[PDB]
Amino acid sequence: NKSDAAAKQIKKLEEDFDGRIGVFAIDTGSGNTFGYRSDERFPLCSSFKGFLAAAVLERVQQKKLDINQKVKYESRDLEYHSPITTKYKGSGMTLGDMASAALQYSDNGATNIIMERFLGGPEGMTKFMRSIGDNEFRLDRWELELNTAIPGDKRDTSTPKAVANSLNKLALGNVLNAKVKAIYQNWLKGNTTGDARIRASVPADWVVGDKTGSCGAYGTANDYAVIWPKNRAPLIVSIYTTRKSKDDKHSDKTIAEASRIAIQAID
Repeated sequence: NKSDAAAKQIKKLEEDFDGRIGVFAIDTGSGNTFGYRSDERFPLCSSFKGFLAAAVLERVQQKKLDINQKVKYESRDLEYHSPITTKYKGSGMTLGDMASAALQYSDNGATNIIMERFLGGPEGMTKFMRSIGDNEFRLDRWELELNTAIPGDKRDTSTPKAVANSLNKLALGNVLNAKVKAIYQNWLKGNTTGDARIRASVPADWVVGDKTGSCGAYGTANDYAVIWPKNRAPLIVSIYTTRKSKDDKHSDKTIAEASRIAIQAID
């Protein structure tokens, strides 16, 4: 019953707005999962930046990097949408502050700088994900070219399942030690771009950490989250969407509703 009904609901929703919805949800308390198109590919957009922040924290933990080291970029021509890096250009930022800016504000300067100097580019980022056992995730391009969201293109994509599994590994599992994992969680809980998506789908009193992404083409947008309900084990939700036409705008309310439906399916 419950799982097929949830499918019928998402199907109608994707048809309502003439596009495609991918979902994967996990209740870590029971192990119960729900998936819809969960093995199909969707553009990552900025959502990868939440994994990039984890790859940084892993380097810190392995002692290859220090969370407080100054990263200077006084001479750099910063990408579009660098709200945070542009204000510290004159003085630099710590690696930690930069990594969290990439996450919480989706800062492209933070992102490109980190990948060029610490993470070995898109192939390095992809390699990081393989190291935690994620085979689907691929980053091929840098900000902002990875945003084209061209129908049929596999570059810069993953699957809802793959993303959920990974976020679980990174946020709730054992890739990061107790201390570094807590930092990562705080970064996620501090995300500023997510209020109309998964967070909109659950009580205001529940604690949520997320990373959104919005390509700004082909109505492509997404969100992933760890949710701590009051007095319950955490949930993991992963919502990815595309639309038919280049000029379609993304739909926050669809994401929110997909999340509403998924959370119930695993209940």
